[PDB]
Amino acid sequence: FGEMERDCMIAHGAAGFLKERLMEASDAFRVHVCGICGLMSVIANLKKNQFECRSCKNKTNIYQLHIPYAAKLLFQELMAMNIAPRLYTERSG
Amino acid sequence: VSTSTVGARRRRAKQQVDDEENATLLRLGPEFALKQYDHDGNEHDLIALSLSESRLLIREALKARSRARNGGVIDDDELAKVTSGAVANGVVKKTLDYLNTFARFKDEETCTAVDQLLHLHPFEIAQLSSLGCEDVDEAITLIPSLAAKKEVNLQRILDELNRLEDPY
Amino acid sequence: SQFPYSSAPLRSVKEVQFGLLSPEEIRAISVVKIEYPEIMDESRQRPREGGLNDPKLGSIDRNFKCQTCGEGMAECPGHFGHMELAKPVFHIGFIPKIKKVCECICMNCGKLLLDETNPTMAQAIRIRDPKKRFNAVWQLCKTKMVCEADAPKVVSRGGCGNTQPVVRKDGMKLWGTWKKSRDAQPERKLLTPGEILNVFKHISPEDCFRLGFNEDYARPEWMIITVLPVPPPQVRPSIAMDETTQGQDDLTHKLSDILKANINVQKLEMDGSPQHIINEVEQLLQFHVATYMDNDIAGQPQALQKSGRPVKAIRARLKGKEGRLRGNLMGKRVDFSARTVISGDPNLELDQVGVPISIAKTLSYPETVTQYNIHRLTEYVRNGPNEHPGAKYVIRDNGDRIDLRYHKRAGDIVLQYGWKVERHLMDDDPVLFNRQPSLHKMSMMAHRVKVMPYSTFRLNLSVTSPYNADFDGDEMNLHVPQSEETRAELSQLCAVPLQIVSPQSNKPVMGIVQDTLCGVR
Amino acid sequence: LKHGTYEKLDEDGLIAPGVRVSGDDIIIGKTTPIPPYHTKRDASTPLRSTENGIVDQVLLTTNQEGLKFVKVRMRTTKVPQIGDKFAS
Amino acid sequence: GVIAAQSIGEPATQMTLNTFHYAGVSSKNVTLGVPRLKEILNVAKNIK
Amino acid sequence: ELAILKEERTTTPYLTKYERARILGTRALQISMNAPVLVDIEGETDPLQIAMKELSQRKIPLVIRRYLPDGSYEDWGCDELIVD
Amino acid sequence: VFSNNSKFLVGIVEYKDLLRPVSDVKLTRGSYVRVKNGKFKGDLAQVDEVLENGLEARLKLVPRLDYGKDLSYTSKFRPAQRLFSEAEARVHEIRRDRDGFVTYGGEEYYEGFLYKTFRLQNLIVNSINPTLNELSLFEVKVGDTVREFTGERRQGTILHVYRNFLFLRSREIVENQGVFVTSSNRVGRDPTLNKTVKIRQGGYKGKIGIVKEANGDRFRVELHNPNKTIPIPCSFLLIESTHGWVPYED
Amino acid sequence: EETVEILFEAGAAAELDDCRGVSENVMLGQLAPMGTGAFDVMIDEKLLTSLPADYAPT
Amino acid sequence: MFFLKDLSLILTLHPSYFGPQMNQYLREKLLTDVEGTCTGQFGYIVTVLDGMNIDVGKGRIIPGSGSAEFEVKYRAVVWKPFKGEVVDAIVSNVSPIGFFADVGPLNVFVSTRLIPDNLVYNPSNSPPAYMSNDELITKGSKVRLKVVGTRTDVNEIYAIGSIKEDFLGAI
RNA sequence: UCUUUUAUCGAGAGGU
Ligand SMILES: [Mg+2]
Ligand SMILES: [Zn+2]
Ligand SMILES: [Zn+2]
Ligand SMILES: [Zn+2]
Repeated sequence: FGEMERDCMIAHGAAGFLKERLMEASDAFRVHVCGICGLMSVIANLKKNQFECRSCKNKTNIYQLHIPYAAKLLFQELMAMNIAPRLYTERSG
Repeated sequence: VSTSTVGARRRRAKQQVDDEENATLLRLGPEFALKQYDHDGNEHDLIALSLSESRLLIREALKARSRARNGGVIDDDELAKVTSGAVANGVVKKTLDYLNTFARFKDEETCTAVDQLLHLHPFEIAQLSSLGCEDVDEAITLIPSLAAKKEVNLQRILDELNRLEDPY
Repeated sequence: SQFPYSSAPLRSVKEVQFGLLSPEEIRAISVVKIEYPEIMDESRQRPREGGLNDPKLGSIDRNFKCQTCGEGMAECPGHFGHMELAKPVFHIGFIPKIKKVCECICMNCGKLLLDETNPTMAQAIRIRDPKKRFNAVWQLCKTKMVCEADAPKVVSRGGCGNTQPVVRKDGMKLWGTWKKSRDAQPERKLLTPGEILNVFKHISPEDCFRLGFNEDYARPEWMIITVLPVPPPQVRPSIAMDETTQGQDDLTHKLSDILKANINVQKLEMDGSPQHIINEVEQLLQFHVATYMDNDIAGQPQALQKSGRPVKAIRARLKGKEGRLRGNLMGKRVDFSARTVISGDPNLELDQVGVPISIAKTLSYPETVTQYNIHRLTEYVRNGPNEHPGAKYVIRDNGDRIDLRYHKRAGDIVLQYGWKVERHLMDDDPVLFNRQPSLHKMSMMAHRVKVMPYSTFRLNLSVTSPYNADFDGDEMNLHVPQSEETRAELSQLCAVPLQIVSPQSNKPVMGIVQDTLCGVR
Repeated sequence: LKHGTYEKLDEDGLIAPGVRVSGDDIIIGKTTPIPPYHTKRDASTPLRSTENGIVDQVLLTTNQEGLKFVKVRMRTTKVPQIGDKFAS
Repeated sequence: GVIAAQSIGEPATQMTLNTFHYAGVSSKNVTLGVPRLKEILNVAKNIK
Repeated sequence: ELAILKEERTTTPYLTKYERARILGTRALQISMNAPVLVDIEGETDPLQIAMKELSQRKIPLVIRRYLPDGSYEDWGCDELIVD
Repeated sequence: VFSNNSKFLVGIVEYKDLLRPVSDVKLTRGSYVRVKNGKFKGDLAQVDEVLENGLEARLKLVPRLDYGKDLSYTSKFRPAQRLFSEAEARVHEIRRDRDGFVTYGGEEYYEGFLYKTFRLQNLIVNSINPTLNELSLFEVKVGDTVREFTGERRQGTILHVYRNFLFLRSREIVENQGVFVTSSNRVGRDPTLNKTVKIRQGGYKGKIGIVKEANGDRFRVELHNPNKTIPIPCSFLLIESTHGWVPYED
Repeated sequence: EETVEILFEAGAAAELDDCRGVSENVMLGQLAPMGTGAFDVMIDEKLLTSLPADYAPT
Repeated sequence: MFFLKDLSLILTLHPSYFGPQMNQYLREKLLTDVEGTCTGQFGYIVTVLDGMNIDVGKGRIIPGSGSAEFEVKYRAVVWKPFKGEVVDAIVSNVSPIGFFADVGPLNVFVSTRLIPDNLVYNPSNSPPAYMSNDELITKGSKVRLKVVGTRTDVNEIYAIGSIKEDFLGAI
């Protein structure tokens, strides 16, 4: 699904079809992130229902996200080169 | 899960160390501070509740809830039944008996009297309305926050809170 | 709905924040230490508590639940490690910036040379965006030849009154030259990373602002490497070769070599030290840390593999047409696709297509069981996955999947409200239809399906003008929708009749071609 | 083990000519011994997943070193239809 | 924007890549077709 | 806070094609998972056909919230946008 | 020699250090070493004794044996480690030499351990790291690990369980203390598949096939004649058996 | 074009990126604000006061 | 400490329950959830002020799911402990390791080491109590204590106090 | 009642 077909489905305007073609019908993934530090380094456990972000001692302010796996791999390598991307869920001007 | 009104307080370059709770030094954490905000963002003060206004206002809201659920048609435990679930049944039950057997006042009229008396920090404002004291040393030993204020007039506050205090 | 249930409120990304990493941060987020170069335990399977496979890391086996988090191999995102160092080293991607900063400031007491008493400086303090700010600053502080121990009655800014050397670059090393005082002899020593660390660890915060950085995200002494992260083996997979042989992805061998060089750098400066044996091995460690993030370092030969091929440094997984940002995010690979050869047919209507029987019985469509269609889905579930018209998988609500192939006795199925049915592709579904390479926005159009035998697609010939297509052996592609929203968007936006007039030139595109034209004349 | 039927092999592991083979029919069963019951691992060689042919000729001889060495030759017939290409 | 970039990017892929014409005259030089468009979208500070 | 009242609304009163598309899609997605349908259901069973049949007679209960460029917005009812 | 004009000058003050002749020289009886060669490569061993000359050391090793099971070794194909069992050797395949000492296949085993000589250069004496495995080798709530919530004894093991308190035991302080219970924080599928078939009804009558899949009532026969597998009812098939083509009574 | 050096220039400069273009919101898998996506669909209530009272949310 | 906290809860409503009585079911689930729970950020939320007039507003139909998002804005009479807070209590249980004292919504444990040496646990007395001269602490006695410890189990909090000081004892 | 495996790097020959 080349970049040019992406440009065409932008030319038509079907944003939902694109959000589909680049998610469900390929590689969806889920990541639990913190809200103070802003990194994908949350230690989570589900059938016990408990979370922990040891970099800030935070067991309350955590949010889950739906991203492709390739973005997870990308950001893990960028962190592996000491360049940190931080993701926040609310604007602040 | 259930939030409130306060956000922001964002992390900076430092970590503040005056963050622990101490009710003897007026440290109530970042939740019951001095200046709060309502459901719209307007600047509000803190509303601390002492015993008398506590019981009276609980009776008010829960009686308007009883008559309200009755379409428009009095006791502690029966009024705690208007709620839902069992947590408010037990907890609100022992809360109504608790705040019931210590009522320094049982009327909204003398509640208006002391409401004229009190109005000063809202916590210690509701604490002057809270603990019934004898002399001044009790008022400063129970509340060590009235030290560095230099504004007494507390003896007649005790003579009015005690002179008006209805008998139990 | 693929995912197990959690309890964290669902949101979305709004603002992305970039910034350098600090060492103590890496010491905090990491959950294990790296020490031992050998990969295996001691030939007894598993790993070596301390090696580059410690099961605290990434667990990619059928049964080993990730000991750190506890999940399987489908929920663990991996966990970072951290390797120590016995010496700080440069970062190959920042050298010219460290050069400029080692020019702008003092070389002792650590203070910004020019001050706001200079009108050019006094107006250079003000700019908003940092890059043009530091352009305006470095435009000036490249010529201040003394850390004035005074201000321009004597006022002392706090400077040390020392002269200033000149810094230059060769390969991966910075040279410092002191032209002493008309001209007395220069001395060109080597600014080792430890010195520059000690110097940058003194800059006041307001100069960390004036230099264009930020006190809580870009701190200059963070640019010089001290501790090192170790990515989880979800990033470094190990292939299985002839089933009984397995090599290691490059980053494993490279991290192992860096650790070898670390254990080498320890010993020499702990006892017998012939001086010219210390700086050489340390320079080798700098070389490893350099070729861990860049292979085409202009200036020095590429670090080869064991078999003599250049190593895939991290810098190359990303850039390029076949890396990450061109190859797995802008244009990834999709499902529910179809590729086959075209063929002409003059007995269709303008927006139809002819799907073979096999492509129809392979592709599918999820449908919701309601009250208006339960009968048709009873017939479809009865007709099985090997006869048209029939259905395939049946999906219940929690996440299970009944497969009507292996499920011998399927006559006992009763359909509850809310389930889904992956039926076949049938008549009148709107499918997207595409040819490479697409140029103007008319090369992707949604047609209506029509099932036909044989092995080729079908087109009405009047749609051979936007596709630039002809039946002399070409191929095209069919994409299938899934949910209802996207079907609505296809039928209401990407149809054929709504594309007859082109916005390129205010004139149509589809007309009469070939025999129909000659014989209508 | 792999999935396709193993019932078309004779006893030494080589399918005989004259047998019809279709989708993923195993034609050469070969085993690799496990490095030290249930002590061997399969290393077969299946027919391609998109072919339907009659086995034609099987060859069995030795290699260079001194071990066995097998080849198989399948064949099939093809007929023109809607889609095949032609040229003058 | 995309519709404009395409509606200009499409008549380009079918235009002379050397054009010639006035080719039999050395006193008259002119750049047309591709090379000219490339010398336009680049703002080349030296034309032909 | 940033909303515009029901007298100062200055955006065009015509249902554009993108809006129509998302209305039909979402309403169909609701009609599918057993939701009350607000017309006389007769000889069509496809949810998209039912949604268009509703949009023809104007019974769809939804609210368009057009975000203006700088941060404000406007709220239009789907039963006063003049369907072309 | 590298042709580049790379020679460098040494300072006079650096000369003697260039000629320093030399204290690892370690290895003591009773200590552990790691073997560097053979099937025991990587294994921990105790130094039992050294040769008079001073070259090879006798090591006490957990054996890796098969008791001659497949006789008529390499490191890659070595056996698991397990103490020598002389009765197993007696049963399966042995010379008694002393109390608890047997020579088995020309190696000596004393109280279950191999004693074998190795060159000192074939053992590692420095920086050995014992493994997890080597460390292993060389009233309901009562017993569970609880971690104080508002006390001062971290964790501890619940020794007693009352109604208002719980006698917990510390790990570092090793002292039994009572704490509130709530205060403590608990921390084939058918017989005709693949069998040859003849079809007796339908458009495929007289054609050979094989039952590829017979889930139920509707079978899938792989026709021999064209490369296609068809759906056919099981009533339409004859199966081959001991005597001729039998119907579905086989 | 020129990726890693731009990511360094932004990494050591604390450039806050803010999510408004199409490329960003697509390469994270979200609804890109374009055509279909420039508004929202709030569930109604005034016209819910038109349903028969029986369909109610119990 | 008791307060009047302004809380807003996000109720994500399902499309099927879009009946003619939305706001009613909204208040139903709201007051099924919030009323009584413990939050380490705001303790035990007791009772909401004014429950039948809460402006729930309108809901953003979450793009891609079909559900609704409601931002309920209410006001309650919450409680929250703090370290060093002097509060009253009514005990509920006595034990050789300390006594339990209900401070309204919760129960506070007081260990023996935080009890003056004069108060001696008397199992023989019926009912059992902590006894001394001119002093008596039995089940149901008014106790004046000081909150010196708070633990957050996310679900519920657990406080500890003492009465080995001045003006803390039996009143 | 499911499920069910296709290395890797590189080179070349091709089709629109
Ligand atoms: Mg062609
Ligand atoms: Zn954090
Ligand atoms: Zn993990
Ligand atoms: Zn200086």
